[PDB]
Amino acid sequence: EDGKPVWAPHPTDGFQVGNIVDIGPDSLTIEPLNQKGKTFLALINQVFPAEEDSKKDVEDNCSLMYLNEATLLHNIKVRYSKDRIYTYVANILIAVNPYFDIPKIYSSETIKSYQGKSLGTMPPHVFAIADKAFRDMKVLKLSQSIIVSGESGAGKTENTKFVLRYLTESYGTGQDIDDRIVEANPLLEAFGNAKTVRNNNSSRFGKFVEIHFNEKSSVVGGFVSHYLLEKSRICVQGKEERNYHIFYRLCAGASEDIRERLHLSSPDNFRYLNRGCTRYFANKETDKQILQNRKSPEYLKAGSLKDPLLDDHGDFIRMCTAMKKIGLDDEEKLDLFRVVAGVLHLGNIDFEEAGSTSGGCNLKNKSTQALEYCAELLGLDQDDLRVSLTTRVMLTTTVIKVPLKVEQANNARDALAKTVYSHLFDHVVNRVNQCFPFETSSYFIGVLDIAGFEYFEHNSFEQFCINYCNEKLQQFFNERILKEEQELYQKEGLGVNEVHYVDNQDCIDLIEARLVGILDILDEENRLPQPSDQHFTSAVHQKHKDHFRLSIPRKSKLAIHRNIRDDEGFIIRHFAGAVCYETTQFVEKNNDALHMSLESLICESRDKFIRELFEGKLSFISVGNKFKTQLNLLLDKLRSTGASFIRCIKPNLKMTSHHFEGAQILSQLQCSGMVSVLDLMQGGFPSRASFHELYNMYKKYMPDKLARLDPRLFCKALFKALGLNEIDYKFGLTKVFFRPGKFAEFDQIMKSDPDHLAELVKRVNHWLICSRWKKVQWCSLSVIKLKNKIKYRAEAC
Amino acid sequence: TTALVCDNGSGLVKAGFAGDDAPRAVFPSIVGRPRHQGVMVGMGQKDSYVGDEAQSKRGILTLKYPIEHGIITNWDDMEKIWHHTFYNELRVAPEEHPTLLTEAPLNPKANREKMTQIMFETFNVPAMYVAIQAVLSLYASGRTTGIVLDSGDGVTHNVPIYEGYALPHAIMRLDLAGRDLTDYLMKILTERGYSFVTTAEREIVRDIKEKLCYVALDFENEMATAASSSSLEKSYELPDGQVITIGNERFRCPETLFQPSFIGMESAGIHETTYNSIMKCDIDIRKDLYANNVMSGGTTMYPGIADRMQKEITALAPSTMKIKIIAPPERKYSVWIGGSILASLSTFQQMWITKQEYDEAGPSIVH
Repeated sequence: EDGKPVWAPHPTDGFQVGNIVDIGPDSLTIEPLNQKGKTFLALINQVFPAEEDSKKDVEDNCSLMYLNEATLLHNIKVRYSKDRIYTYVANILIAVNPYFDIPKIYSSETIKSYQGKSLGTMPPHVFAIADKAFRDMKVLKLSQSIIVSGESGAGKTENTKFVLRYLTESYGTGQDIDDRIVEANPLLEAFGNAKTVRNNNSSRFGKFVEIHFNEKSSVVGGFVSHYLLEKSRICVQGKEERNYHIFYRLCAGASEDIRERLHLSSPDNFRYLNRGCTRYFANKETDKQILQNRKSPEYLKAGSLKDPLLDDHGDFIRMCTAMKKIGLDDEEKLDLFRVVAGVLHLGNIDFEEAGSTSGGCNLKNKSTQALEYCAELLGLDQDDLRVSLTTRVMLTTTVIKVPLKVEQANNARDALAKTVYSHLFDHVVNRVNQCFPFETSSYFIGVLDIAGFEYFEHNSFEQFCINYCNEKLQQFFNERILKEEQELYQKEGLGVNEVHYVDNQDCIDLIEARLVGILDILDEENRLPQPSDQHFTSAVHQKHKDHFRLSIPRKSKLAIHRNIRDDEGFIIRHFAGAVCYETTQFVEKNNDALHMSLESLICESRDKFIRELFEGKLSFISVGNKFKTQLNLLLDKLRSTGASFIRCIKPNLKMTSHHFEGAQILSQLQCSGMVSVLDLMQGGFPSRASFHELYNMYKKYMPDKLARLDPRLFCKALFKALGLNEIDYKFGLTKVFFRPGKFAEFDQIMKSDPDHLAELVKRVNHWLICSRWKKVQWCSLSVIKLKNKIKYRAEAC
Repeated sequence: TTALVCDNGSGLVKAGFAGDDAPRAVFPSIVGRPRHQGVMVGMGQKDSYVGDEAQSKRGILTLKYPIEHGIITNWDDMEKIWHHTFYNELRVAPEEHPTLLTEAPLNPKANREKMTQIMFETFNVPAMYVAIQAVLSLYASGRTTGIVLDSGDGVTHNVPIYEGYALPHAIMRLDLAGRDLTDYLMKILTERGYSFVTTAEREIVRDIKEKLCYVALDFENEMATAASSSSLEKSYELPDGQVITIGNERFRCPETLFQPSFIGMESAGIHETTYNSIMKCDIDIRKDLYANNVMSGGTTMYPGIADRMQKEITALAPSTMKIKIIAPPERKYSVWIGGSILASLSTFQQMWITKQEYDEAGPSIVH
């Protein structure tokens, strides 16, 4: 409406206040409220209606008159300076990290205050989700799941620890399992956590820490499960990225009585480390403790990497302290270093072309002493390993050896490193689960923590599997939100109603459908006698010529993406928008070739620790299918349990206390799927206010007679007086529900003509006396029917 | 944004932004469809390969130059040249830059209109202009007077310009050099028993036309020493391992530029077309057309030019007249360095034909 404030797109704050002083077909001439005369232009989809009272905050976001992402951004801007870091959006908890310890919130008196209290009546906190998940376990007769997203530094580690604290305090009577995850956190900071372009410490796996509950409601055990891993990162990294952190912390923290036994050298030597960044994280004090022979030329030129918490020299010490606490001796700790060092001496093995004698490939002469120092770490013979890295062993039933091509041997040598390190991380997790064996199993409350929608300027194959994992989790997110709203309307007595659902199945079919999907073409290209990346890119727009979820790079508005040639990349639209991916090295990173001749050699090792790691047809196997198959084992498990979605917000780039950046927070609202769920709720009734809320707001505008009434009869009389439309306004059980922009329309009816409103209250005065009679008459008949129940029941005792 | 100078070569299409060094993309203009059936199953094959890829895939395609005798074969193939050039070589969208395009002098109407019109609707450039390749070579050499030579495979031209006005009455277009020199070389290499008749193989002929050929000081005296036992032969090596030894024909092929009677065509040599265009200009101006004779185009890069041209002109020209023939290095990129200087200057920004003005005016604005 005219004259009414709208939100305006301001680059430094996301949205600010502003008014509309001219308009065109597609654009609005926006004049800011605080900066008059600045008068810019904005499009129809870039403006949002603002509320009249903007100085107030709400605990529950369904109490807003205008529910959008600009009024959600202003609600968590006001709450940030009131130190209210938790915010209730239906079944979604929005938690904002303050980087400081707030008083009394983690208190045990606070924990027993929340215990058993109804929902929504207590202030938002993370203990109000954990108490709800215990009650929607035992009552429901179904297991539960807490889903934690967000980027690194957003508080997703700290929110996980408060969940496990509440279960071993409020309901668990004893069981000290809570901090055994926390105490062996540096093991997963080495093995699983790596370095990405926008994050220094990022988890690259689906952490599923589950807590077993028995039928008697006691904590009987826990279990840690892991899903996904970046197979490519193990052997080849991007620009300025690192590999996993155990390949830097072992290099930085190793002593010289360990270096003589593992034959370690500086990272420049090793091909699985020199591709990316070789620099260590350190501080001034630990920079003095790093030995000269551990330093690479890049380390000499550019020095240590700066982080306030990461220290690759000092956290190797706090890793080996944690291996003493968890359950590992020094001999078993050394065997977890012999496997890591064997991977480093595998990547330097090169393959030339054979001298016409029987076809195939042979090893290079510069790779001879490098094989001798690697085969004793793997427990195998150097003459048998040379055959196994060059031949395809089969039978004619004699057993023949048929040599492989040069490119197939480079892919098979890196496939051994993507198999040994894959089973090594599964051995670390299984060893940790044997340090706290569960007593029994029945019901479970687990925490799924994984990285959010993460993307860079030029996206890789590693980020393609992350954004594909978040799209499938976005499908299940909106599926659980629609089910909660349909059983809210029924619970308030409004019954069933039609709501429009948004589908993303066409984006899923684009990526993973049989024969036509992007991952299906990628796995087929490996089978060709000559694989290409130009043939892969052209095949995507061969089979998918139409569709809106996919375009050419030149169609993008961004200049950087317009420099990409047609056969060098593609743009795939996801829930968080249009994300471009380049296709160079995509097939190479997907191609894995672990075959019989090498799979049945590392299992046959003379070393015993190596055989413990590994517990015709198919040759090259299906590599692009393992990423779909492993994810389906988690999605159907999430469908079998309840869900508790906790979205974690990072408020500023520096990660320092009391700083709000609305050009970085708004980007995480649109990359969390929060804005998508607010679009869904416009289809229903997004604005709802309890009877006590509408009594505190509107009693001053009413006559003194109407003001004397109780909140439910005050609202019932007010709804009847005005004569409101039944499809727009709905009278619930504890709340009044509204269609979009009709709580706002309601607020203007109360601010309109006092004499007209007084006359409508006069006209409903007979009905109001009759309603107030029947209220006390049927309440006295209620006490008499409960007196007749006490007698009827005690007649059968 | 930065303006883009894209030269409609006869060769050898040339492309690079405005200023200040050298072209970014140069490639042989060829489009080639695959003449044999594929059996690989990928399939992985393109519908039409452009250069450079069509010069790496010789012998399985049928090479077709899209511009022949100074005029384009069809705009269906020409659009693919343009699309390939902007997108997969230069990596730029036409909506980002005002462009500068080139043409050939004495080219039939309505082929500048149809070009301009199609390019505005297909590529949606915000502004454009079309300059003849010969005029641009004045700027490249830093001259303001002289006769300008745009000589590419297979149309040469002779345009006289005087400080700083052009003379319409003396403009000469010869369809003589260089693609007919390529065809003639193939006809006198068959005389030594090497059969290169096929379209792909014709490119190899073009490559030996570049590297091994030379111009004589005097034909008759080079022919005399050819009859002698002393070797003029140079040995070329061929992709299939063959060794080709050419001698006599080595100086015969370029000499055609001074004697077209070798091809049997009636037209007169560069020698005489230079003189006869000068002697179609007014008396006072003739004085400064001599000594501003500027050669341009890649087909003038033979070693014996310009000092053959010099000796021949000095013999026909009036006695005691100062004659210097200007031939710098890099003549193949002369045109591009010309265009670069032009499009950077004020006020020529306002000489460009912009889209709104073109939309109102239509094809009649061109001239």
